Amino acid sequence: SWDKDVYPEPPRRTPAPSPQTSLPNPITYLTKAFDLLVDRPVTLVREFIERQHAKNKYYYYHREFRRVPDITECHEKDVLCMFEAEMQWKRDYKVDQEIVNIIQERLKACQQREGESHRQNCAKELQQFTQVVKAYQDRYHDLGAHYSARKCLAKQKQRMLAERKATKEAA
Amino acid sequence: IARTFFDAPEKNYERTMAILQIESEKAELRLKELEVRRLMRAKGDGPWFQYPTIDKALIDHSPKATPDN
Repeated sequence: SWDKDVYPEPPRRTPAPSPQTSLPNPITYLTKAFDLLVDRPVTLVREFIERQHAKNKYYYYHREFRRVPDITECHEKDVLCMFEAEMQWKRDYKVDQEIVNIIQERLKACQQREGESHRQNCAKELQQFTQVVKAYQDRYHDLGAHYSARKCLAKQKQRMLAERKATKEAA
Repeated sequence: IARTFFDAPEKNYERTMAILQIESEKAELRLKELEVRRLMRAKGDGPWFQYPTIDKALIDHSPKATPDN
């Protein structure tokens, strides 16, 4: 299964069925027929498949990457270190793209789960989405199709220069 | 598929590093060659662009018919 801390969900609160009439609803009868004719053979087949899988067990692992020095401590026109720095930067870039994807999935899940009170009950998810979108836009936007670590470093240097200059104007 | 046909990422990584080292050395050698050729064309003190002059082994140092020579 998945991890509930990365993908949060509130505990559900299901009301009890308290009917006010005498006509039997077909939903309960159809549900009982559903666990009779459908759920039992499906669960039996899954139990057999799980037994066959428990007969032969093997594992796989999540690949771990150690930290290589980045482009800020790389000599210019020294491809041996810049290649590793650029590979690390591209791996980080893909990881951040999936992080923003996770936050978008959280926001959509919150909206669908809350339904008609989504614009009040999903303030925290919207704030998290705004924060991660702002940081992604300040980190990776307007680079082009030929993006590299040097362009990102130049953009960050220009942003810090602008921030320092704007601080100096208002000091 | 990964065990039978595909190369490991580590093998590709180190092969790319070796390739980058080789072409970087070749490019620096090419730039040094262009600079050396320009300098030896300009000054002419090195082994290249040594256009021939007259060999001095053809001079006769024996006494001539006239002392003033």
